[PDB]
Amino acid sequence: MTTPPARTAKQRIQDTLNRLELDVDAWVSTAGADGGAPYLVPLSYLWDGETFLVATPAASPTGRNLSETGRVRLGIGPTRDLVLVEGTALPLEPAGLPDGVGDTFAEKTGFDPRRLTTSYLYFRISPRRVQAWREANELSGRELMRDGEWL
Amino acid sequence: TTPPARTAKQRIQDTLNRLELDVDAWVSTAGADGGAPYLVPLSYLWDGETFLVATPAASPTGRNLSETGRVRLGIGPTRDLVLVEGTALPLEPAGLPDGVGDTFAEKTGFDPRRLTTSYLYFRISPRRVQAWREANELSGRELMRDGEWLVTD
Repeated sequence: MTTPPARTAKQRIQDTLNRLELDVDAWVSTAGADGGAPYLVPLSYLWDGETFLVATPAASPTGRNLSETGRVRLGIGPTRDLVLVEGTALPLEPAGLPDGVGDTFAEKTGFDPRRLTTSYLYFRISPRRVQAWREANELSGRELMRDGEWL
Repeated sequence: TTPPARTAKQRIQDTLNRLELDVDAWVSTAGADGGAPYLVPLSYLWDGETFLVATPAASPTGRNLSETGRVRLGIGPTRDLVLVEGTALPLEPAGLPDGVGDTFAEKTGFDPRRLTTSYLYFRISPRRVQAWREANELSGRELMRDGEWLVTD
C-alpha cells in the first residue's frame, strides 16, 4: 500500500458522490448568531444527489443556529479521506414535509421526526462549496464545487 | 450485535484510550462576528489533561481560536464518537513547555518550530465531554461537565 497521486477532479467527484451515498452521519458545525459561539454535533443525513436533509429539535443549539443564521459546515468521511461541505440551510416543518421524502428520510436514518412529540425541524441544506482531499498532495485541487456547481 | 450501554467508568477509560490513539480531530470554531462557522480536521496531541493543536496564526482556525478562545472537537470513527467542548489559549513555538514540541512532532508528523510560516499552538482545556456509540448510549453520554470527569456519587 502507498499514497495515491492527487486526484483528477473527475475521479474526486466520483469518489465524493460515492461517499455521500454510503455514509449515514455527518459532523454538523454551526455558530451562534451573536458571535464566538461554535457548536458541533453529529447528525444523520439523507442525500438525494443534490441536497442534504437532516432533522434536529427546533430549540437545540443546532436547530437555533440553522434557523437563525442558515449557515452550516458538514464534515463527512474519515479525516484522511474527507468531504467538507459549506452549505445554506432552510427549515421545514414536519407536518408539511412531502410524505415520500419523510418516509425516505426515516428508512435511511432510522428515525422519523413526524412521529416525535418533541418539536423537530427538518433542514434542507444546499451545498455551495465542497472540498475533498486526502493529503497535502490534494489541498490545491480540493475545491470540487464552488457556488453550487461541480468543477 | 449492539452491545449493552457502557457504564460511565468504562466509557471514560474507553474515551481516554481513544484520545490517546487517534491522531486527528474535527475542529469546530466560529468567527467573532456571528453566524460564521468553520470546520476542518487538524492533528492533535492529548496528554491526559489538555489537547494541543497547531495551525498558522493567520488560518481561519487560528484566528477564530485567538479571537474567541472557544472550540469544539469531534473525535473518533463512525458511531464511536467523542465530542469535546473546550477553551483554547495560544502558545508560541518558542514558548512551549520543555519536551512538548518533540512529543507533538512525534505524534503528528510535523514540527511548527521548524517551519517558516508563523504557527501558533493552542492548548485546549476540556470543559465538557460526551461519548457514545449506538442510540442505546445516548443515555449516559455525558462524561465530563465543568471540567471534571463524572464519577458516580
